[PDB]
Amino acid sequence: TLCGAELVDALQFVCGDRGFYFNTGIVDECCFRSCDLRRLEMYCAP
Amino acid sequence: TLCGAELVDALQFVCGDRGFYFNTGIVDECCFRSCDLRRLEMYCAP
Amino acid sequence: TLCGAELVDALQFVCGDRGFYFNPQTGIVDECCFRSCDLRRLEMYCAP
Amino acid sequence: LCGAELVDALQFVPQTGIVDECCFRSCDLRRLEMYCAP
Amino acid sequence: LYPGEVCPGMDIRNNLTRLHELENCIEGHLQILLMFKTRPEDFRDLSFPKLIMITDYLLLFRVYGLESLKDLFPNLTVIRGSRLFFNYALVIFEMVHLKELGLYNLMNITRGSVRIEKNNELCYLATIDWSRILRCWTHSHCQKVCPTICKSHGCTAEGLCCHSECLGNCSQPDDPTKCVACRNFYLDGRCVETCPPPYYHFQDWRCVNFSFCQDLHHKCKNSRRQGCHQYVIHNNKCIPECPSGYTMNSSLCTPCLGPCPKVCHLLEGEKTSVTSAQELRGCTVINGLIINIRGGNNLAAELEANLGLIEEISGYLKIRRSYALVSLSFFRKLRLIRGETLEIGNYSFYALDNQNLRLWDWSKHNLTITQGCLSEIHKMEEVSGTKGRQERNDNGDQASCENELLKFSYIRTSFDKILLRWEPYWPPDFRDLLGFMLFYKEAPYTVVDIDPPLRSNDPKSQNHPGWLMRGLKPWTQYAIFVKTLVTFSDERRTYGAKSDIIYVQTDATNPSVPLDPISVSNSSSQIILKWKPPSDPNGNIHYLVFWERQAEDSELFELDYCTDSQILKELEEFRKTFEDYLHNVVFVPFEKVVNKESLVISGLRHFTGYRIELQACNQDPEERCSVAAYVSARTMPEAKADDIVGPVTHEIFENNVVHLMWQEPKEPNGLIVLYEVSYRRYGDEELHLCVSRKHFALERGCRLRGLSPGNYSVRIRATSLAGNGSWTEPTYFYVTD
Amino acid sequence: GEVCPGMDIRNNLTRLHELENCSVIEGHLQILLMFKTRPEDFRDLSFPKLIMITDYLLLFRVYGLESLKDLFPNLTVISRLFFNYALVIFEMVHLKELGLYNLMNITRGSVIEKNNELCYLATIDWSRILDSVEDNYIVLNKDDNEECGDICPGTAKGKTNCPATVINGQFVERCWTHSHCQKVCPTICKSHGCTAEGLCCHSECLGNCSQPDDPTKCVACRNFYLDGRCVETCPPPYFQDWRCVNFSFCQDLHHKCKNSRRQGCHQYVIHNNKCIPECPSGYTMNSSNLLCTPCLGPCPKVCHLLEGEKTIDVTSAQELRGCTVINGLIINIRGGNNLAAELEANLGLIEEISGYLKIRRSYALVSLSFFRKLRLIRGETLEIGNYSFYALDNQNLRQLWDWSKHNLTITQGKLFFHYNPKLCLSEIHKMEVSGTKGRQERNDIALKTNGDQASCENELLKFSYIRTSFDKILLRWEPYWPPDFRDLLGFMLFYKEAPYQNVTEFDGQDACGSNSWTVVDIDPPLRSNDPKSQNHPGWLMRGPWTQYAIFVKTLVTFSDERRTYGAKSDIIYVQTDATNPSVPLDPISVSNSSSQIILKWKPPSDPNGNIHYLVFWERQAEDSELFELDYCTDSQILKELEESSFRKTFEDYLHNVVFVPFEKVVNKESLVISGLRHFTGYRIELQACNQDPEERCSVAAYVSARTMPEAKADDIVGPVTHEIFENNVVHLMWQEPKEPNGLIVLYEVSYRRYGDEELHLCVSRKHFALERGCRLRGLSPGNYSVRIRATSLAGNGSWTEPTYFYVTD
Repeated sequence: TLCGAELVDALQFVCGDRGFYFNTGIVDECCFRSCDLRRLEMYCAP
Repeated sequence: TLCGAELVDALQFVCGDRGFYFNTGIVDECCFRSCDLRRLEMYCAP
Repeated sequence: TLCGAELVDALQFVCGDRGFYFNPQTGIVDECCFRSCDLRRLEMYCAP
Repeated sequence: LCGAELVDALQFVPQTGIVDECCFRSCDLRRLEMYCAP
Repeated sequence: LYPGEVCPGMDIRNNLTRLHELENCIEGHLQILLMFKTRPEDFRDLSFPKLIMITDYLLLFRVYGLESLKDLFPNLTVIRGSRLFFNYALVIFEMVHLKELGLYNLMNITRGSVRIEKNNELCYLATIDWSRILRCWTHSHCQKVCPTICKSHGCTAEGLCCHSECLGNCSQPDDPTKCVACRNFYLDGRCVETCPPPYYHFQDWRCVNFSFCQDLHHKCKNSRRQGCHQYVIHNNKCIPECPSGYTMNSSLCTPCLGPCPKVCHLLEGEKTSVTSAQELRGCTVINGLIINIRGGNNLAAELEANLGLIEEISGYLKIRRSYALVSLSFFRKLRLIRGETLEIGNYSFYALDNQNLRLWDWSKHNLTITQGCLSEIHKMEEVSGTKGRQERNDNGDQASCENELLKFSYIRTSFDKILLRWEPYWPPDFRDLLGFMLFYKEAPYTVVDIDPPLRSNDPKSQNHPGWLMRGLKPWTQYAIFVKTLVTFSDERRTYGAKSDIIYVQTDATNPSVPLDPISVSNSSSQIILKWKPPSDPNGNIHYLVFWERQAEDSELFELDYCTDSQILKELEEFRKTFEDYLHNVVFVPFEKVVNKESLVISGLRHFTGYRIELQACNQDPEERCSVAAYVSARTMPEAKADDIVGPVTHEIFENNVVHLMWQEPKEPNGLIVLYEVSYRRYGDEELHLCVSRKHFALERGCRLRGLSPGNYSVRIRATSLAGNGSWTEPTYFYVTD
Repeated sequence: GEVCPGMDIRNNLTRLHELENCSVIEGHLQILLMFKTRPEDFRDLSFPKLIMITDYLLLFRVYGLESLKDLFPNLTVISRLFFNYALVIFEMVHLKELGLYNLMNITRGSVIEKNNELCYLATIDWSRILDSVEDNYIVLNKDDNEECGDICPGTAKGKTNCPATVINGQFVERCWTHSHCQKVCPTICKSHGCTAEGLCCHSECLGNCSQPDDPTKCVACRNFYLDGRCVETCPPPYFQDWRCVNFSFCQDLHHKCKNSRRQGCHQYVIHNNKCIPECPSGYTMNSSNLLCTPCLGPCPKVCHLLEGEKTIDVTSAQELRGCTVINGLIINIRGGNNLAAELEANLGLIEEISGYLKIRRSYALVSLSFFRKLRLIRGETLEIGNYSFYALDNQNLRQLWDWSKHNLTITQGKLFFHYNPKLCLSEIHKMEVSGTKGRQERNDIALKTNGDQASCENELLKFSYIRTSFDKILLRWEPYWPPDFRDLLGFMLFYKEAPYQNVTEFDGQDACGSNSWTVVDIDPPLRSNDPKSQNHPGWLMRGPWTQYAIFVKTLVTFSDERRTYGAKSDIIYVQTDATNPSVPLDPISVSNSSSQIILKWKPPSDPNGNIHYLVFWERQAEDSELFELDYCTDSQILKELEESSFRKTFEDYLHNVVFVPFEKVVNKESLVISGLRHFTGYRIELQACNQDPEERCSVAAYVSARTMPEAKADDIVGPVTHEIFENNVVHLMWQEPKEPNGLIVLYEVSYRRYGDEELHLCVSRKHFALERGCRLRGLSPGNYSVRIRATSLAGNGSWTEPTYFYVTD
């Protein structure tokens, strides 16, 4: 599982120049339970 | 209604020179519930 | 020399409403059983 | 031998670049590893 | 004034391409997120000088490169915070490059707080104070702490305070139009107090005529896919939504004929942020509630303004891990939980691990339940009524407990100890008494366990049980009561007895020294001594001050300068089962200042030291005055003390000898130490000589020898501790060849 | 005498007269409720016949009596106990002394409560009369508050007429009633001193005796006693203990209750050479010679309790003892004392419990496995809620039945685990082999309150690196990140100096801050994204040859839906390397002859561990001036965990809002050094050298010794040569001693004229050298006899032969 300050790095590994998409909780799917690649890449801007 | 040694302090007053009867006990009888003179007479030697 | 009960009774009589603080035998009971006592010490043996 | 043992621990894990840190904060072994790694 | 244009709030993440939208403009917040793939260079050619006022909060997170927000927001003034970010109106986080703030024009935070943390580059945290906002900003800026004489209005460079309706700052003081920020509200060209009727209130800061919200209403009516809000007029206020009890005719909030409570069917049916209490503020029917307020911060009071309007919750209430709670009284207007949903184990009410919950004062409360200290549990069991319909399966200090009103045969309180005596409530079998427990704590607005006294028969003297409470402030009032402990019986009800809570204020003692005294010499004959009302005096309360003259130093007159033990104890007491079981077998000058903290001591010399004693006194026949504090002060010296009157006398002798005599000052600055004699030949330079007190006394003046022939002029100056006196009149003489 | 079956006595005194004729009680002896009778009624009655109590002796609220000296002057030794104590003397009003001087041994049981006038209570050393004083506890009484003038016999006269013993660090004289004294002292000839008169007692005979070697002279017996003397085991022909009785003795004992119907006496039988009250499990009786035998009728020993529940607060167990089955149990023992060795001694024979087990407020014991062969709880009777097992307020439990081998079965009922503060939840999940996981209902556990001070940590850390080369030790271990890397809030390093490998989790703790354990807190280390390198957290000791022990704990804040359990590391022993020695502890060298110096020293305890000693000797030069002088808190833990949870929640909140020349001797500390001059000083250097490849000495201690001189070595041999001149000048020359004691300093010359007195002169070394002898001037004419004696630093020599010289008139 990735929790906390991993995520800011973790999400960048899946987001990059694309930025991050906007307009339960994320830590739930990341910290509480194992988070795969798909949920990480979904948060980035399409 | 008595306590401890006081229980026998008046019980001998209940008994006197009559002696003591020999040969849910008294804990259930003279410790939680009120103990009155009539029932303390039973423990005294008839 | 005075016993513990008599010493406590005397100090209570002197104090009045201050009550009693028994003093653990190294306190007032030891000194009374060995030497004399006065009214200028009981301020430390009073009931707090 | 106090300072001796001090230097010992240091090397295993003394100027103003670390004396100020040791005075300002408490003792740490990560301290003695990060100021010896470079 | 407001020299700019409004803009609804936004968040920007991608790069430094969209932030340029803020050159010209907020109705909300500015978020600068996820600014990770840029460098200090992109930020360094950007600025926003127009921003003067933002409403709710300001957030910058995951921004790499920017060294400081200096020149980002060079003119922004105040945040109100109609909305807040988790109790906070300002958050900047994970700034690997931000080094200093640069928000120097910041003045006020109306509501909420500020959260800045976890920046391995940010500094200057200790040089900023949050007391003024809800010392400096940078190496280039400093905090503009306006004086309290300006209150919250603001101050100018000369120190003049801003207008009353001005808030924080003002483009021109005492001008509601020229206000940088309005104190309460804003009209088109003038800050105003309370929105003259036509311009109803808008987000507690603006005065807007019908057009603003009306437009907003039309936007919402034409919007079928955006969550905008239909603002309505009522109570001279344009509001996002009318409160409970008022309805819409769609033609102003009008009172409803029938009862129309305001329901709140929140999503997911289950909700755990003062932000959340901010949405559900004004609800009456929560159509779906938790308390997990952590931290220990006193917040329910503000939540009292949010939950003081709720009536019925359509789901279970759980008070879980509520480490910060103090009460449940803030459900002032809640009436009856709706039997719509419960919890596991059917705990429609679920209390768990609270930490400061000192419940409702049910002497007046009539809250009802539909589904779902023990004292209060029994209070709920009978008064609230969790009995009968439900079966059984329904540890700490204080915890108001139950029993049966008792009393106290004797109370005594003089300084710090309280003697308490009472009638021994012997239970129907007074062996049931495990021991009395005396309860007592501080009551500005503690147990002891007493073994049962050795009961003696007859109604004669028994030496009734009692105790001495050992802790009081010599003026604070305290609450004390006793509740017993009777052993439970199989077929005999025995709760025991409790005493009614009694309030006791111990008598005052001698006060203590006042706090922070200064002895500033406000004049050559006056010294203002100031202090503060101390908290240590432990009693009621004038202040008594003496001042004494102090002589000068003698050396100056002659110097020449020219955890288990508790359970072991409670379990050992053999004294309760050995005997019991074997029973089954045996029987088969001075001044006083009142309500003020300043005193102008007068009758003082110009350059004489004063040692001042000060203390407090809680009464005026025998003084119980506080401890004495001694300070030292010196009044302002006067130059006229060291002056010398008249010319200087001299005698001439043929052998280049000049005798000089002058008058000593009568009342110098304490004491004169020496004199300076300056002489200059006609057309030549100057020469100086020092004559000490010993030198003057021995020589009866001053002797000048070796003087060259010709004309000479001489002057005399006297030297004192404070300084030097005025120069004497020049004297001319001649030296023969 | 006769073996009178046990009896009870009350307010009247006439019944006491039945004890005159019997020497042994076949049961228990009680004297109580002696309310309105006076001391004159008791002082005239004595019972020296009684020798034996088999069950229990008790006196309670007897008014008028003063002591048991006259009552039982020969009660020698006390099977079915009263509560925990053989002599239970409770709530005495006029009694003052114990008086059971003959009562010598109670191997099973102990002995005073609320007797406001009974003194001489703690003066008896109970370690020998009773097996374990752990059951004995003196409480509120007269002697509870020290107000007794405990004057033992002979102490007034200053004679040690009675033995004195040491306990709790104090060695004082002991006595029973200030006229007699102890009956328990030597055991195996430990303290004794005088006992009866002046001699110790051997092992087989217990306290007090007139002669050790002779068992007959030993009044007491430790293990067994033949009829006449003690025996190491009871001979074939010839008791319940301490004694031997012939086969018919037990036959007579059995026949006594065979023909007499008394409720309280006991069919004494024989088994295993013993006169045991009852046969063991699987043994029955068929009359004959009354020897217990087995049979093909195997039946368990069943206790049939009248009270229903033998509420266990040690005789409860003892009445239950011997029973392989109990037909009815609750345990409420307190005090914190480990009586459990007794309990298994009694309950270990229990193999079945018809009723249920309840364990409430228990504080004394530490482990539950003392029900060694329980194997079954029938639970015919159960507690409210139908609990076959009940555990509550259990403030000292640490370990339940170790289900590794145990195979308990529960016939019916449930279990109850509530307020188990020091109980491991792993143990609770371990009981679910018992077959109690399924059945009808499930009400067994109170979750939160089980494991409050103690716990059950599951994860162990593989400790990696340790360095103890000096008086300091570095510790490096594996770094562990929980599923949430925040959830580990640090590491709780625990360590304490462990002399022996008997260390457990707690090892006691003091509430006054005097905790045995040493605790430090290590903040979690920084981490990197790549798992290739992790900066392993470490620590270092604050100050070696003793043994040291380390075990690591974590610190994790619990969460409702998180499986967080923390981490642990086992206890591990490490010791340092060699250190410098200390100086030989205060040596001294004294010259033991004219040519020898004996040196002695001590082993310095400053270094502790493996120990040679080096001894340097060096001459000291003589003084120069002698050659020239002329001689003639949880309150903050709750906080910290709350703010830690708050920090994690705030961060995840912000994410959810942002996302999407010497001699040496070994071990011996004395030496003799020879080959020394008679009157010189030798300085000796001591080096204690705790290492022998390069031997590591310490700093040195400097001593010295000067050998004893020999005065006769200063004697001058032969007469004194003399010359005479005509000017009344007489010159004398002699011989310098070859080996003077240090240095000769002067000579004494004595001369006397014929028929006249004597005269003396001193010639210093400077005077002797300057004059090359000694010249006397102005001597009167006549004959003179002269002798010369030498003198050195050590002393004086001997006179030379007389010399006669004449001066012409």
